[PDB]
Amino acid sequence: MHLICQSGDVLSARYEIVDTLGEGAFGKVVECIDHKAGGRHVAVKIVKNVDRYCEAARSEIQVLEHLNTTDPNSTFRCVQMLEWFEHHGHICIVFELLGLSTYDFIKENGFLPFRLDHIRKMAYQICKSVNFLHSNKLTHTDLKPENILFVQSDYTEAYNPKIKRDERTLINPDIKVVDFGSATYDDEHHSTLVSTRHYRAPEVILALGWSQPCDVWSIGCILIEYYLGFTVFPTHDSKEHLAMMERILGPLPKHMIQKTRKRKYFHHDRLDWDEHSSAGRYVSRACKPLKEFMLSQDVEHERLFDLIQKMLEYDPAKRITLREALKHPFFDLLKKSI
Ligand SMILES: CCOc1ccc2c(-c3ccnc(Nc4cc(OC)cc(C(F)(F)F)c4)n3)cnn2n1
Repeated sequence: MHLICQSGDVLSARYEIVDTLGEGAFGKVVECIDHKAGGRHVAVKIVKNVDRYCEAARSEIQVLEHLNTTDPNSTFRCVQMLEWFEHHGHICIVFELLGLSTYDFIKENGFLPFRLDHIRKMAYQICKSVNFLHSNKLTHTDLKPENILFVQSDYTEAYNPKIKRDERTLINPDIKVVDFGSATYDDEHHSTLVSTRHYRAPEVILALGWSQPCDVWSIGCILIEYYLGFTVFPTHDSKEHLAMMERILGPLPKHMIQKTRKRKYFHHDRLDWDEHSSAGRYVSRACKPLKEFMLSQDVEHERLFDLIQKMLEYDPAKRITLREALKHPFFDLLKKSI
């Protein structure tokens, strides 16, 4: 796909490529000048010409047509799709241009976490956006910091002596949600596997059936990452991930081990887990109870951790909904009267 385009090329007789914004297994996103919209800069996702990504792209176009007509002012912060077309047999989707992902920001900030005031604002907007999907019988299923994009990524920089780090701070942390190629309607077939290892809910790993609550799980994991700069589940292995969940959040509920067909993770009613193995020693060093990750015992940190704990409830029915999350005390500060 280096083959099919480059800087200076004009796509669909109107979109002049001026930059490549990023690349992925999924394809790439380029920045274009739209010569038929007064020179508006747009993002064009150019989809890898592979069955999986083609199918996801057609699905994304259908979901965004739905969300974007349902919410034409983008009150709920889903990215606006402008149109789509084909280029050398690749699907190309045109979006309003957004800045870099929250992942890429953290990376470019030397994996320093966001300060709590920005986490509060971003968390509220993510919950509100993803709650709009949940209001429209949709589950995103692949939420991650890479899929949350800043509207504008201008920042200030200052030495912080506390951590002896130069630190970037966004001027405006407003976000939009992207990547609707895995989004699943309530009445559609639910894939066995959904989500990216570090954000997968326990009911997904244990194949107990998933729906909107698996997005809540993902968002709790995203907020921990925002807070720390790193995932608290640093693994790609499902069984190790369960072992990390057990160290950070406590024992899996007996009713989830009882029901699961994923007997390969278990020995009787316990995780089939050797604490003394390489992976066992890594899990014991790397993981600890959730509240031990708090950087401050200040009440605003307790409030965030209270919300994260509710989002990381194992039972997906008990798990806080995003409608309830938007009412959580952590967001009181956002509701202080002007
Ligand atoms: C796994 C994630 O997949 C993505 C990722 C980004 C998108 C977009 C999008 C829509 C509007 N504006 C942008 N801007 C953008 C800006 C960047 O730096 C300034 C970097 C990137 C990137 F290429 F790395 F993704 C994108 N991206 C639409 N769909 N997706 N699907």
